[PDB]
Amino acid sequence: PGDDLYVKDLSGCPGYKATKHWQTRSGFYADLTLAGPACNVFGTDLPDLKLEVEYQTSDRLHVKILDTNNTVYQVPDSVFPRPGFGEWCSPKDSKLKFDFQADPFSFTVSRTDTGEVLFDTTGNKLVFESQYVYLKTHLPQNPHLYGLGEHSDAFMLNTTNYTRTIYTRDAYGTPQGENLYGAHPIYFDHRQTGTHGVFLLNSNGMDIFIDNNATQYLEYNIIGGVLDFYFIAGPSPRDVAIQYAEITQTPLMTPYWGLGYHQCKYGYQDVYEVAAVVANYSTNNIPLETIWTDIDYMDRRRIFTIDPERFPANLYKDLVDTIHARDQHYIVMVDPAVYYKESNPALDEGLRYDIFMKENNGSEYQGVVWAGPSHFPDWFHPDSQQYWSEQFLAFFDGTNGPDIDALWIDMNEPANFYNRPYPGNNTTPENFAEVDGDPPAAPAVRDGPDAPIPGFPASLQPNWV
Amino acid sequence: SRRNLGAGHWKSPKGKVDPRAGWQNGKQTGSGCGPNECKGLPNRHLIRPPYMIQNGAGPTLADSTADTDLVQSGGYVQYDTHNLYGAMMSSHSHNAMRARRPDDRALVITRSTFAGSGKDVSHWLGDNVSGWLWYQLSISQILQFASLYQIPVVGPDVCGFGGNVTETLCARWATLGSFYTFFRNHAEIYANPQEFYRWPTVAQAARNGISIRYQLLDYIYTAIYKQNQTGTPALNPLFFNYPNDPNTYPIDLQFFYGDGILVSPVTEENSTSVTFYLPDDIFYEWGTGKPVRGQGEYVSLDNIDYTDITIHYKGGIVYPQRIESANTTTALRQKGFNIVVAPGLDGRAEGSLYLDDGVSVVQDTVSEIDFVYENGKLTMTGSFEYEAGVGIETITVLGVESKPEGDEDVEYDAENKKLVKHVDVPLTGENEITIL
Ligand SMILES: *[C@@H]1O[C@H](CO)[C@@H](O[C@@H]2O[C@H](CO)[C@@H](O[C@@H]3O[C@H](CO)[C@@H](O)[C@H](O)[C@@H]3O)[C@H](O)[C@H]2NC(C)=O)[C@H](O)[C@H]1NC(C)=O
Ligand SMILES: *[C@@H]1O[C@H](CO)[C@@H](O[C@@H]2O[C@H](CO)[C@@H](O)[C@H](O)[C@H]2NC(C)=O)[C@H](O)[C@H]1NC(C)=O
Ligand SMILES: OC[C@H]1O[C@H](O[C@H]2O[C@H](CO)[C@@H](O)[C@H](O)[C@H]2O)[C@H](O)[C@@H](O)[C@@H]1O
Ligand SMILES: OC[C@H]1O[C@H](O[C@H]2O[C@H](CO)[C@@H](O)[C@H](O)[C@H]2O)[C@H](O)[C@@H](O)[C@@H]1O
Ligand SMILES: *[C@@H]1O[C@H](CO)[C@@H](O)[C@H](O)[C@H]1NC(C)=O
Ligand SMILES: *[C@@H]1O[C@H](CO)[C@@H](O)[C@H](O)[C@H]1NC(C)=O
Ligand SMILES: *[C@@H]1O[C@H](CO)[C@@H](O)[C@H](O)[C@H]1NC(C)=O
Ligand SMILES: *[C@@H]1O[C@H](CO)[C@@H](O)[C@H](O)[C@H]1NC(C)=O
Ligand SMILES: *[C@@H]1O[C@H](CO)[C@@H](O)[C@H](O)[C@H]1NC(C)=O
Ligand SMILES: *[C@@H]1O[C@H](CO)[C@@H](O)[C@H](O)[C@H]1NC(C)=O
Ligand SMILES: *[C@@H]1O[C@H](CO)[C@@H](O)[C@H](O)[C@H]1NC(C)=O
Ligand SMILES: OC[C@H]1O[C@H](O)[C@H](O)[C@@H](O)[C@@H]1O
Ligand code: NA
Repeated sequence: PGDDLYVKDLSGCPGYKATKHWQTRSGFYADLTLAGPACNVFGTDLPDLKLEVEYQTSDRLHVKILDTNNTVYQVPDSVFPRPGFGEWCSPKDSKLKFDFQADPFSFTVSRTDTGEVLFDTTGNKLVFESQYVYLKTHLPQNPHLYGLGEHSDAFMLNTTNYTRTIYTRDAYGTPQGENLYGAHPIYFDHRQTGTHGVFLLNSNGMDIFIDNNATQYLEYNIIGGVLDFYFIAGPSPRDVAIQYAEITQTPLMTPYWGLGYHQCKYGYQDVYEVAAVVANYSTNNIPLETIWTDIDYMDRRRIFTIDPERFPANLYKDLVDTIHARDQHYIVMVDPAVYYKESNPALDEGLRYDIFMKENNGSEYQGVVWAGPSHFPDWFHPDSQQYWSEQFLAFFDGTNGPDIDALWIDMNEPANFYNRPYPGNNTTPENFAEVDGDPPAAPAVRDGPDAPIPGFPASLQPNWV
Repeated sequence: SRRNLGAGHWKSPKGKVDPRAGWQNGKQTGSGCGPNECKGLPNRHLIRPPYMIQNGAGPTLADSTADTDLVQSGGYVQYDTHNLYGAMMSSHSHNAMRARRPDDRALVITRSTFAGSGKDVSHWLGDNVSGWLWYQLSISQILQFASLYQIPVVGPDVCGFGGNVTETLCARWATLGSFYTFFRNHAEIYANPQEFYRWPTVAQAARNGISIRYQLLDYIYTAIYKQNQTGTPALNPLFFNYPNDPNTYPIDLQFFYGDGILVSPVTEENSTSVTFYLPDDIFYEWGTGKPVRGQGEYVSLDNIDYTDITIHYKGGIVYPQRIESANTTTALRQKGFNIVVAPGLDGRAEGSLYLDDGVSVVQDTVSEIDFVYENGKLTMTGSFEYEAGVGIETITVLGVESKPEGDEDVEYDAENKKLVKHVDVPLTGENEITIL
């Protein structure tokens, strides 16, 4: 990767200055221009920017720094519907107050009641480039920061020489001090005087660095997009949570049975092992609500298929019927990788709807995951939803596949073994698959379970009946 | 039908939505971006950019994922929307699950997410390892999702995905696992079997943990509903409950299951002792209900059996519990209620109980029940539209210093300062019950 974060020199970057500024009933606005010659340290310095400050509610302040002609990437409205429709707040009626210096350009977010500074870029360069956006805030000595995951570090973030990298990746062992599967650019700032929240609505890769070199600070190193901030005032920890839920939208409600205990394993080789696990829980008087199956159910790890030897439709139906008859539930794994080397419903319908991510030359993008050489759906394609829905409707019907009660989604980063390293280990998809073992040989077909399964049909223990 | 009868009591204030004000940005979208706008600048290095992030996967943005130069429908490039691929698959899968069962809430446990994914999908913390470190950091991670990221249903692989788990670590994980909003044992293909029945100690540790969990299932179901309603979190760091106590600020080896249940697991490998912080408040031991006065100081318990976990009730809260656990949640819903009153320092207690059909996305009938206890009296207000076919069988009041005069339908445990009052109160309408 390198050490760009640690050895970067921004001393030659000129920052910005506000050429003109106007106020509205619930807003502050300013045109920003380079205060000097471009540094172009990590791409091309944008000559001109817009500052947009919306007091949306008394709780939520929107501070947005973007380009002037709406070309820089912004998170689609599709994916993250924005808050503040029909909402506006007179500045003096807001818990948070926005202040700015014109030259050099910096801004402060403060508490309207106490005057306490929550976020302060005073004395720190704004750098806004094609492929690099840098903003740095002062913080109090020994601050208490939470979030900016998904991470596996201390809940209260390290404050000295702490790198926090947000970029979704398949990170086996969920390693500490490394970017993991999810991306949540929200931090809670907890103080004796109250709690507040700082949300960056940016889906680009970024290195956040928290350190106390001279004074305490937090900096964003973002490789694209705009500085799209929501400040939320709390002042209680729950208030910040509630206010952040106004932005994300409140979470969907869960089924009651879902709170029951779930059993899964990667390696459950056939319908016989799944049955035996369920019965062994009941025999040993340990409650079990839901039994799962990983990639083992599939035909040679191909999505929307069943192993016709180890998960044959008839015995798969008998398994799911007995699970349901005992008032238990069944969940199985699905992944985005669609095998393209042989015909299968997901590939065939995939090509027909034409919903696969494509190369410049227009041919479908090639990777390798568990089935072998694979394509990846384009979720932006306007037929991607119908393709996906119809796949589910055709497969999880209790005939072609199991009538599941809930879904497990894995390797949706997306995971692509082929790029180990990029590009494609300097070989073809077919050769990488063979060497890497995608798919591996399933274990030898069994006559049935290794012991009788009390409470399950004869069909799931033919070697014991 | 979809009447949603008796709902809306716990929603937060809907801010003044002046419709003709529209967006302040003056545009037709919240982004201020038209449908052919904000797609990204051209002439960019999309595989290996000029500033490269500390990517653990490798030297490019493409290592162990999809090439970051790929142009998607609408002109979006993977460089920009990569962090949303997890979220957008998850969204598409949710809708697909809804297509095949349109009336049911779709439960989706997904790996990769982005901010806002809470609104349509739940999370598991991916491929951890059967080690004490992954058990330790699990609490940092559930708090991240439930408390910060608005994804309240979250858990790791209980007893660890990779490696071979020991009897002791799995017994420990089984008890801690019982206080995750998502509770799931999962393991790697070359890992030895680690179902709870494989070890007697792990099996009994599970029986203990699942029993407590299932007693509190409606309690956590209510917390997740309130989060669904207002965004108030179903798991709370200690500082969420004690914001003015700096000792709680860095604590990530304890958490609140809902608002009131303090989970203080044994964290140290091959140990039966735990050092844990009790805030300056009244607490009550789980099961016994024995008062424990926290002093805003660390306390040390020794001889914590590998089948056991230290759990306290926070004072000032009413805990609605199923009188018993059961082998299925279908059986659990047929058990009566034990309303456990844990008075605060002011002798008062507050708590809610949400009841519905447990499955439907838009309920026909709901019971949004509020409980208030003060001056020996339990008041039950709210809505009661859901036919539960079960009522309150016991009202337990904790911190009763002395046995009361009358001995009508009341047991007093003098050792544990606990009163139990036998009753038969249906959840069909508001009610008042005198205990003391
Ligand atoms: C609690 O969870 C429920 C679902 O379990 C959430 O339901 C969500 O409700 C909203 C609005 O009713 C749905 O959004 C959309 O509204 C537009 C109206 O302009 C409509 O045309 C769309 O078809 C859609 O209904 C949203 O889809 C739905 N979510 C799910 C997963 O079904 C609810 O918002 C949560 N919060 C509360 C306070 O209930
Ligand atoms: C379920 O439990 C049974 C015991 O009730 C296990 O059966 C034993 O399996 C081993 C081999 O793994 C045999 O050597 C024993 O003879 C079996 N015992 C009996 C009494 O039949 C079975 O393996 C367990 N299965 C699962 C999936 O946990
Ligand atoms: O090489 C990536 C990882 O592959 C395996 O794990 C993946 O596949 C399993 C079966 O589908 C899933 O259970 C798991 O969640 C996936 O990440 C392998 O077991 C890991 O060790 C690899 O790192
Ligand atoms: O095994 C059934 C019982 O499980 C719980 O109780 C056990 O686990 C607790 C937590 O470690 C211990 O405090 C207690 O001593 C154990 O017996 C549950 O609380 C009981 O209601 C169940 O009967
Ligand atoms: C938009 O502005 C950028 C600088 O941020 C410039 O490179 C580009 O050519 C402009 N395009 C139009 C159509 O004005
Ligand atoms: C910062 O911490 C990392 C490990 O987290 C360490 O490798 C490095 O030496 C530290 N940097 C400095 C400048 O001390
Ligand atoms: C956070 O600080 C702790 C304690 O000094 C240290 O063990 C850990 O390496 C730090 N983490 C990172 C990612 O720097
Ligand atoms: C649960 O216990 C009941 C009552 O003994 C029994 O009818 C049922 O089959 C059991 N189910 C499971 C999954 O243990
Ligand atoms: C299309 O371009 C990709 C990217 O270099 C290449 O791997 C593939 O072989 C090309 N296919 C055709 C048919 O030209
Ligand atoms: C990757 O390439 C190297 C040669 O550069 C080879 O030794 C290795 O076996 C390859 N592995 C796969 C899975 O392609
Ligand atoms: C677990 O131990 C067994 C032997 O008991 C061994 O065959 C296996 O390789 C080990 N698995 C892992 C993941 O270390
Ligand atoms: O095909 C499977 C589906 O069939 C029916 O549509 C049922 O309503 C649904 O519960 C089931 O999952
Ligand atoms: Na394991």
